[PDB]
Amino acid sequence: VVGGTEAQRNSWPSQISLQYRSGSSWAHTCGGTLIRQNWVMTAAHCVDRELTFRVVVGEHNLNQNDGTEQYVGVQKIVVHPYWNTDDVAAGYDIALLRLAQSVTLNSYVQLGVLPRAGTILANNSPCYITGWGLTRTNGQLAQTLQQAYLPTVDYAICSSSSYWGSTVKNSMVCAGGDGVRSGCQGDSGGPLHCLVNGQYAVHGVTSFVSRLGCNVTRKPTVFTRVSAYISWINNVIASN
Ligand SMILES: [Ca+2]
Repeated sequence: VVGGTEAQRNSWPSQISLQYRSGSSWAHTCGGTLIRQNWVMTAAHCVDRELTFRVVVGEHNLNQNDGTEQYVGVQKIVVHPYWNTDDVAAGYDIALLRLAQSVTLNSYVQLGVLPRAGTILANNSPCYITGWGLTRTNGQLAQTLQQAYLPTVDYAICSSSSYWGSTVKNSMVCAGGDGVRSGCQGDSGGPLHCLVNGQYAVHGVTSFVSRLGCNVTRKPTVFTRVSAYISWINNVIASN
């Protein structure tokens, strides 16, 4: 997250860190959202590589003992069947991870609430992106979980020529684009939390930013629209 602030440790208890094994250690690669005690929602592109993955819930600082973490292996990966890694613009950037164990819920570890199917946010709706992604274009991962206020940019504006044009689909949510705040590499897969009727829900799964840079004016961060995938999510969980 470029232009973020450090999240309070109990603000976003559904955020997870998706990590891969690298040598004798683990490296953060993506975010995700805990949606069942044994299921995480993330981006398909986060699991393109044939890596050993684990999830950390209750994570705040990637580099220090928080005293709240639960570390759990990924047991099964279900990528959306229409995902194509060389066509992120097509959409379908979503995957579910079944965890090896069911995590224990507490103020640091909660299920993310998803929107009702079909819900589309009005332009300029209030949301926060969260994650440990780079803090500057071509920078480094955050140590502490970051949040940034990224209002939505509706489909009509986001798909206009000076924004994303044809690259954005109605199955996506755009947010931000102010040239200051954005997602960045390592935020992928994590939530866009939007406040509606007094409650935050996870309306987005972070999918992509401009190839030119993270915080580029009129290139809002682009998310998979969770509310387009409610049936898909429910079907996967019911069949697994
Ligand atoms: Ca930690």
